Amino acid sequence: EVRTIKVFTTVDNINLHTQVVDMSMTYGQQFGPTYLDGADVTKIKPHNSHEGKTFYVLPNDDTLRVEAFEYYHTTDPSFLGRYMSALNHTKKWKYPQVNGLTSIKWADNNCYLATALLTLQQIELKFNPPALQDAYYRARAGEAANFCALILAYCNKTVGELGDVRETMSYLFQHANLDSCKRVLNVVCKTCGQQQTTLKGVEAVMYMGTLSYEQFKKGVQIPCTCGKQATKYLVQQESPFVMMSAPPAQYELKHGTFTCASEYTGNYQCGHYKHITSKETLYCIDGALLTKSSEYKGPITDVFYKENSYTTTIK
Ligand SMILES: [Zn+2]
Repeated sequence: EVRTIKVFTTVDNINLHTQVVDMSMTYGQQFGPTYLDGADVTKIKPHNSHEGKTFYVLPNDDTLRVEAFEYYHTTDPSFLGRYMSALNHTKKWKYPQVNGLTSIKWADNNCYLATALLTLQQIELKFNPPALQDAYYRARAGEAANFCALILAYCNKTVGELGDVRETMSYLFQHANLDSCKRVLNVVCKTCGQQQTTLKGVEAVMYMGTLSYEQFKKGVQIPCTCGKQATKYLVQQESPFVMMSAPPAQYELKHGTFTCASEYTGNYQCGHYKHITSKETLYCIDGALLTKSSEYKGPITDVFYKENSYTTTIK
């Protein structure tokens, strides 16, 4: 018009698209929903200080659609808006270093995110979407705002919502390279005989029902269709870690027998997670808080163990 500035739009913050905007019009009148480092500027008109800056927009043509899928590995139409909305909050959280790991100072029911982030830094895992690769690298260095906002977006959780650690890891593992992970199980009924099953990928590293990896190797009792109880035991395992999960229950963690774990106090509606890690002693990381002990007992819901290759001796 009488008057313009130059700005750049983007969906990945790497590839930029030159634009000239009229300063008498809102960004939304010109681009649609528009964001400046997480802040929604759809209803704002351009300012002088905006010249030369980068704005996120939604994918609304073939070029941006391809750029967004290549970077994020999703075509959910609401993804970028949910990422930007979370980022406006996570960029204000604090990310203290606790016993050498990036944690999160408690805010907005984010305890489940803190213990997931602490867990990731203790297990061997590589992400596939460039967005997660780039953000996780930054989080390890201590600037985890983009990583947490992406976790929230991928998991369809909003800031303030209470999440579940097992479900959060399941979403993150879907976006990780676990192709070389393999699990063989055997289920034995005294009436119906035995049945072997093989699992791959995410399903090879996650089990729901018991926290103890040793008990899983000895055998755990599960329902059979004939009405009896059958025994399920681990036959073979190829993976760099395993995750055992169960509904929260009093459980004793022994120094040196596990990598890390999550503890949950509360009920179906509200609660609080803490993280326990086994190093030179047992450390309990609770957001920005840190305590130590030689023994630990509490309502544990997930335990992670190191692994490489295991073969049963059970015949
Ligand atoms: Zn049976």
